[PDB]
Amino acid sequence: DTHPLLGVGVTDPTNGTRVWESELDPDLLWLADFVIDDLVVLPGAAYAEIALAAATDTFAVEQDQPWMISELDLRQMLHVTPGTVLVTTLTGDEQRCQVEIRTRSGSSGWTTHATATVARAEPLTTADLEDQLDPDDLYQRLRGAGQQHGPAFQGIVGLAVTQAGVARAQVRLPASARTGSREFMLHPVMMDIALQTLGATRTATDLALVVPVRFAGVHVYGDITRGVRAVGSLAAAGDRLVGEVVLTDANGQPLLVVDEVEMAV
Amino acid sequence: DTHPLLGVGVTDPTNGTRVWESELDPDLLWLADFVIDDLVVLPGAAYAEIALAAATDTFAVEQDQPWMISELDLRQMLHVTPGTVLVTTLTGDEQRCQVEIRTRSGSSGWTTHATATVARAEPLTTADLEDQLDPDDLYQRLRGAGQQHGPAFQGIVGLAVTQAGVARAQVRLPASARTGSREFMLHPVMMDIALQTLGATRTATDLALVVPVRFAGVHVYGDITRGVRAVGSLAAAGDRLVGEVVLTDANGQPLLVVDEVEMAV
Ligand SMILES: C/C=C\C(=O)SCCNC(=O)CCNC(=O)[C@@H](O)C(C)(C)COP(=O)(O)OP(=O)(O)OC[C@H]1O[C@@H](n2cnc3c(N)ncnc32)[C@H](O)[C@@H]1OP(=O)(O)O
Ligand SMILES: C/C=C\C(=O)SCCNC(=O)CCNC(=O)[C@@H](O)C(C)(C)COP(=O)(O)OP(=O)(O)OC[C@H]1O[C@@H](n2cnc3c(N)ncnc32)[C@H](O)[C@@H]1OP(=O)(O)O
Repeated sequence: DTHPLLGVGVTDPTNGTRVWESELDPDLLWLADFVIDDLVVLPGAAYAEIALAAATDTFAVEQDQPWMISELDLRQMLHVTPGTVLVTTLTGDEQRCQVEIRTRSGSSGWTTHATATVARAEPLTTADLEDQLDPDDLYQRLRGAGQQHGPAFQGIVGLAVTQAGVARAQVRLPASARTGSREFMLHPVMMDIALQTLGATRTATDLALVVPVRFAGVHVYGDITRGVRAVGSLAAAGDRLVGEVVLTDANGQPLLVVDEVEMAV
Repeated sequence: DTHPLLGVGVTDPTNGTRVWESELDPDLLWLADFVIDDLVVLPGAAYAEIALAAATDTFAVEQDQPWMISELDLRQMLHVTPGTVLVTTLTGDEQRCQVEIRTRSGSSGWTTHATATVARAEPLTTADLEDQLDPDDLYQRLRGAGQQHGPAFQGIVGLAVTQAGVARAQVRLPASARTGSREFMLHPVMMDIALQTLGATRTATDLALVVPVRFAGVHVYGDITRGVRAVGSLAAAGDRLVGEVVLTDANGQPLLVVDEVEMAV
């Protein structure tokens, strides 16, 4: 009945802050599947998940998706070592607040990995010739570079890129990531699975590893597990690879809208 | 392995504070035995206990009694209602800090009951004719006024007052309060049991209910369960009934030193 990533938390009466602590491990669920150069890093998507549940455990809301993510900076990666404790802090109001996700050293030393801003949620054909692409080349490309994705993250079963740069991918939630997923507000693997569609976009498909540093405008409208198609596009600005993905269900309705996915090497 | 009164706690990284939360109940151990006018109030002694364990769970010390209590204000009593949550906050350093003990309303409203100051611990015959007194008159007196003590708090098995005002009492730890006592740093019933020796002092024994508001200089040197004698004395200053008790073991060595026990109606 407890969120395996946020952990239980209490409120600090001296100020207005609220803290959360959670035990992390490479054995926790699908964490082992994300790997950057043989290390169990934490996927960027996860932070967004934790940032939302914090506002949910703090405020009373009678909606299935009352929160949207405004800004999401990611300062340093998190090596998931055994016995790692994850510390989260919330501060603000129900219209808008702030969330910091840090890692604890001993008991009085911490290292922040992601600062966030959360607010209330908002309301909901010419020459794009697709060249059918093999996913096991991307995965291989991605893995080759140094991003050995795990089975639970191999959700792209089919994908192609248009003659303009936009990438279209048929995604699904593999069963290994389906274990213990009702506790989430926004699955962290899907959101990554939606993000890795940027590996097929034109600007990406000529650099022969890219990591997402900052997000902006992450909108959730429905349970994102019911998603089968993601449309990925990105541009560049020197070192500013800005992106934009959208995850939609069978009937074309939107589920996940990510306005800006600024990336870097 | 967890303190039943302090509860588990986590550290707030936004500031330097550390919070603790604990479930309280009238069914918890000997809590039901303390009663003020048919209500399960929390005994003053308990706060001192919680204030010490907070500094112990916060700082590394290789001593059996490294902390002493400097000041202990008690603002409002705590009606122990079922499902009551107790909130404790620590702030300061290992040489000297501050502790607040409050009660939580819902999740974001609190009421402080006792502020405290804690610091490092310090190093360790003429006309006093005693008139042997019956404890079951004091208890009756005390109960009569409106302080129906419980069995676990009936530790005074023999007491007398000298021809000057000082009260001497042979105290013991009843078995009903002996259940689950290794978890404490300073038993809260004993300290009360040492305090109720002030009910035999001269200034007290002519008012025919007194409550302790503020303490000062509470020194602990040993496990206070091994105590068999308490020497109680107090004076008055209008509404300022200042006291002083000391709990000693069999071989006369001191165990509990309370410099000031300012009381009021
Ligand atoms: C996908 C793989 C893993 C994941 O899923 S996690 C995804 C997100 N998390 C990450 O792994 C990225 C974490 N960090 C990085 O990789 C990124 O840092 C990075 C390693 C790229 C880039 O290194 P920097 O630390 O320099 O980048 P910053 O995050 O500090 O911000 C960019 C820029 O702004 C400046 N900046 C930003 N914030 C601050 C502050 N606070 N103070 C001073 N200066 C600042 C800083 O000088 C930086 O200079 P350059 O990056 O060299 O251009
Ligand atoms: C033994 C029975 C139960 C126990 O074991 S618990 C033992 C300790 N706990 C208690 O039950 C006592 C709790 N409270 C009381 O009983 C005590 O209040 C009391 C009910 C007596 C006395 O009432 P007060 O609230 O007035 O007393 P204070 O604690 O506020 O302090 C004394 C005095 O200083 C002033 N004061 C002190 N702190 C403040 C602040 N912060 N702001 C403004 N003014 C303040 C205040 O005006 C007070 O005026 P009087 O008491 O009327 O003389």
